[PDB]
Amino acid sequence: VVSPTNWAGIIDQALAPPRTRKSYQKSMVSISGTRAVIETRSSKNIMTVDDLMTLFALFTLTVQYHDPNKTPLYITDILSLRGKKDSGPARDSIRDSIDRIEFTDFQLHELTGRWLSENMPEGFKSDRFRFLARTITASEEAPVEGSDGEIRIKPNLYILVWEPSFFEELLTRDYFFLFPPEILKQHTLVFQLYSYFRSRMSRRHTDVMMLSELNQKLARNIEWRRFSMDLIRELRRLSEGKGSEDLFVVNLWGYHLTVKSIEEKGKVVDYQVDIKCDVE
Amino acid sequence: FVVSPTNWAGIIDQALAPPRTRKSYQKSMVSISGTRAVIETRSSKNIMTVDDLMTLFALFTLTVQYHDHHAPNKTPLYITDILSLRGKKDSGPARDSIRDSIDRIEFTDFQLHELTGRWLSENMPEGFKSDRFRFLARTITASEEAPVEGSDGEIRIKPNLYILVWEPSFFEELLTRDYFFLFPPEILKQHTLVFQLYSYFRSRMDVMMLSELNQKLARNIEWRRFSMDLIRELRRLSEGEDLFVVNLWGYHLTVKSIEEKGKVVDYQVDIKC
Repeated sequence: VVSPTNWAGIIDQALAPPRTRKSYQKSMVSISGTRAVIETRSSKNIMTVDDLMTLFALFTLTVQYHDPNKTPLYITDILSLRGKKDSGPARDSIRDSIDRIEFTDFQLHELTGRWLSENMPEGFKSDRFRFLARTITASEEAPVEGSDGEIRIKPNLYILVWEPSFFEELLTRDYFFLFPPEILKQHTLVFQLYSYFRSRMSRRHTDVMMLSELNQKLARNIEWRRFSMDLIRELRRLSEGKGSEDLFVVNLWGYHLTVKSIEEKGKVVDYQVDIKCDVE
Repeated sequence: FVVSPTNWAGIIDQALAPPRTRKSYQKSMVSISGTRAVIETRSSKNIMTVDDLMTLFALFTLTVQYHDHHAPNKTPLYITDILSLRGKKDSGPARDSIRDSIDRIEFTDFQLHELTGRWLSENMPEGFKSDRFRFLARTITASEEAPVEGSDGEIRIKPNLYILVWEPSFFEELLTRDYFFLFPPEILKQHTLVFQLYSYFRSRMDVMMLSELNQKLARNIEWRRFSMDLIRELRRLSEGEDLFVVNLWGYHLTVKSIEEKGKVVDYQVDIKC
């Protein structure tokens, strides 16, 4: 459905903003040069961008186990792979993340579409999919009704049936989905930044971008003064004193970034991001 | 998998909304083996209603048909094959009604919560099992005219071809225990209450009372109407008030009324074969 290089492009615009409770969201996107709208629905709340890291933790544990579309996953393994203090509220936060993933539906409508598809020579293609086709869950205490009257459960083991097409891709194109276990422990914007590079920096040794374009390729819907302000703060604390306000370096797990601020009439209007790929 | 062929009328039929109803949630009690279980039904839009059972089983036969004229979990379905198998004259409003049925099936999610027990793989000393599932894992759909933004501001589409990815476990079960899910092409054209009766028989299969069939089929409608409706739909399928037979496509029924103080208080149903 979703190609692995298109992931940061299309799927990330289909998720809700962080800490946001939505049941629906519509977004315009581009692949194949073609206009397409993607819809995200849930009977509960849709996946937010903060769930990408629990989702990619599930990816890692799936491929590891199978080294048969049934996969058992212990919530303590998710908490450690995500660098979470085994707690009560922390178990519950992972559970809410996996829940939002389970019940989120994505529907991709091609718009300048027009293909030979069958009898229809100029068709309109839509693809509705879900990451998990079925979840079996073992809890330690009894199902309880919540405040709203619907059942609440607290799993500690999960049995995952991934969507068939994605499941064989998750094992075939295995490289596009297995991330360093520490990248799964970062803030959302660093995770989003690293993921864009795994696509962009294929068949490239070095390359230079502007943070304004990283604002476009990563988070079109967030204004500059907070995309830049946010991504710099997280990039600076991953820099460990290696630089000043106007220059710092950071080793984004193989991608070596050099972040130079750009100044016009004394104020900071952009940032140069120089990338150098330590082939590992 | 979860809903076996013996459990179908028990678990799935109670989990759907009543007809003519638009719901986003519904909770229901079921019995697997005498152990308590709750089933939850959710949709972002409306949940599958019992009137959708026939469209769902129309999808079942066409799925099994395709792969016997040819296991690969990708299946194409033309809306006209569905429209005819359900005996609907190809129309506009009729092709849109099938589209809505398939829509409710797509987005309806089922969650089965076991309530007592049960037994232990290990560090779960009295575990509690829940199963969340959806009939279709993925749908690819081809329309002839363009997506429009609708009344709600969200996209409306008018498909004529559907490519179905069934849930993996159910897809092999739809081919393993294949005999159950394959129905007579005329059963898919009847009223809901008749279809529910025929489906119950393939699970139960004998002598039954219409009073208990009222519980096994539609616990939520009181006898006064369940019998009046079902005894009418059954009589329109026969030739010949207190005694009649009807050949429910393989199950031949003999329906004897029970009379007490001049009025009819129940019905005995003999069933062969």
